[PDB]
Amino acid sequence: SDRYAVIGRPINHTKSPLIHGLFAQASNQQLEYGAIEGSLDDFEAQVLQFRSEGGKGMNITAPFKLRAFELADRRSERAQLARAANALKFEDGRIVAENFDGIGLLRDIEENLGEPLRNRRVLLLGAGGAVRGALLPFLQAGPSELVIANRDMAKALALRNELDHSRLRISRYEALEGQSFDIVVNATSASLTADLPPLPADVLGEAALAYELAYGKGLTPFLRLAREQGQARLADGVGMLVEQAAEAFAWWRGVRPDTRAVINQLTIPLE
Repeated sequence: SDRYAVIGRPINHTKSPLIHGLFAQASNQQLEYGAIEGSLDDFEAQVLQFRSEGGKGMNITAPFKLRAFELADRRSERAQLARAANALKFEDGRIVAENFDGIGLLRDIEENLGEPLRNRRVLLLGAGGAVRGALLPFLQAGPSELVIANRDMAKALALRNELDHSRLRISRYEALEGQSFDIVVNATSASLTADLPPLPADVLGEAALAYELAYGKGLTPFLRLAREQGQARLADGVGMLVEQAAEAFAWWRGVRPDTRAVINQLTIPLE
């Protein structure tokens, strides 16, 4: 009945309709969740068309999250910091933008994987949109330190100044020499091209958790490095993907769907 959709380019292999369909059947919600191949030229017009046809909300994927952010009338705090929106809701009577990637990631780590950040040392690799979206929720969780390691230190410095939070620190990769962390999150795209971020491998020695944002891509070079260097539990981005979807589902429907079964079925065993 009520219609939702994901929009991005390419969209052929999106898991979003699958995920929200599973949510809908488990939670007894009558809705249809479709997929739209977004045009580089008229993305915005496509979003407006869907709304015009009675659509209730959308998820936004690459490469349109920034453009979704700009098109929106009202934007949540995480969306403003990321300058990127991965969910829209059409309510009396405009277009509201949210970004749930960071909340999904945090919930997967703290609840699903049993590693609350509170009072622990957390290293995030990268300073891209995913990292920007994760910063507020991660800091809200009170880690003893949150360290962003990145190649582009101007970008990382800009972020640190914007937040001015007592627990946030930035680092060059080389500078990580001799440092230890409890939770390490690889939010670079290295794993998508089966590559490895420039870590002194010893950085993973004390880790309880190495988390790869990439989904279903085998033992990435990062997770392999983690297994070599210590006894961290290894995870990829399947839980993040499902938890962020769930946040949007609750926003639209007022139901928090069970994510356990869904995460299980989409999980592609690393080992």
